[PDB]
Amino acid sequence: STGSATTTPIDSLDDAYITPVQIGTPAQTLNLDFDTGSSDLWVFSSETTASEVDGQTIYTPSKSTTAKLLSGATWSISYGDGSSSSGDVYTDTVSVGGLTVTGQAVESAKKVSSSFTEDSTIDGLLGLAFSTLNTVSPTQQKTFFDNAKASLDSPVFTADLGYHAPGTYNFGFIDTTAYTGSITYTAVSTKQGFWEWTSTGYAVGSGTFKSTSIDGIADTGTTLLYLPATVVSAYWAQVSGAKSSSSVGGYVFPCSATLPSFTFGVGSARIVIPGDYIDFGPISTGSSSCFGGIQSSAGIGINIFGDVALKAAFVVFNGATTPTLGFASK
Ligand SMILES: C[C@@H](NCCCF)c1cccc(-n2ccnc2)c1
Ligand SMILES: C[C@H](NCCCF)c1cccc(-n2ccnc2)c1
Repeated sequence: STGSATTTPIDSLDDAYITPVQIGTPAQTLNLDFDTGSSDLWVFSSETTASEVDGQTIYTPSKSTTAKLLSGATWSISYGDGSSSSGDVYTDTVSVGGLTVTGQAVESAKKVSSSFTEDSTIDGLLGLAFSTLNTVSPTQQKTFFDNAKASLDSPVFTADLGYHAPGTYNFGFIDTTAYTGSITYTAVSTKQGFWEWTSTGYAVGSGTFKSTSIDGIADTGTTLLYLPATVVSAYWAQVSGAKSSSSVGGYVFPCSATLPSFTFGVGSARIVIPGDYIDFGPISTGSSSCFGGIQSSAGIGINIFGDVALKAAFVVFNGATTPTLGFASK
């Protein structure tokens, strides 16, 4: 089997991407944030505290003839940005782009933090990291990808995120028309439950490539590119007037600037992030201070190849017995 779904930026900055997901019988379509940095499929629901729902589409398990309470199971998750949600668990039929899994754990939110409420465009998350990170207790549950894997033509999914445009998530096949050149594959460690890999270095603009190992994660659910402070300082030193602002919480730069590109290594290959991808616009409405798309990971404890990096590439999440990542230009 295969599936193919379009993923669409939630706003003009590509702060996140939503992908329609069918849940239940008859289908209830929710727009989920596909997140290769977590392993829970959780949704706004008929059980979510009413004051915490503000425009989201909800899953109502009582209207699904295939929904079953997973008795005793609860979930609770905290994200790197301080946001959180928790609740109980149903199994139900879940379809993405034509690919159907029966008996998928659908985690129904009873509570969500203010940030989730305030984002009307995101009806929940669909985790695509390793199932070892799934938060369901007392019986850990499998991701949608892990449940689909055995049925897929090839045990893979691909992320093809757009810059200020729709893109695609494919399951079970590699669309050879969606990238240029060849796919370079690189080793993955699953020890922390992430798609964790080692970049071979970087360049800033037309500068010379610096060979240096940068361990980090391929994370579609993180907006920005978080790298070591040395690398980030080297980038922003090429932008007149850029500075790290403690008050704003990262590197800012004059909105009048034209940003240099950023290149990262994948083995002997190179992925070039155009400068415009690194512009996240005014810090506050009408400001001439703009927020940078490359930020320090020093305060996180991991480097994160988020959307800024991944949307410059066609990315293969290879879930073969030994997982690997693939990157191609596009
Ligand atoms: C509440 C929500 N806001 C996202 C706003 C733009 F998208 C949030 C805050 C912190 C982290 C995350 N997150 C989700 C998966 N990985 C990380 C989401
Ligand atoms: C939503 C966005 N960048 C992507 C989300 C961070 F992963 C942005 C645009 C303008 C300003 C900020 N900002 C201000 C203080 N800290 C952050 C963030």
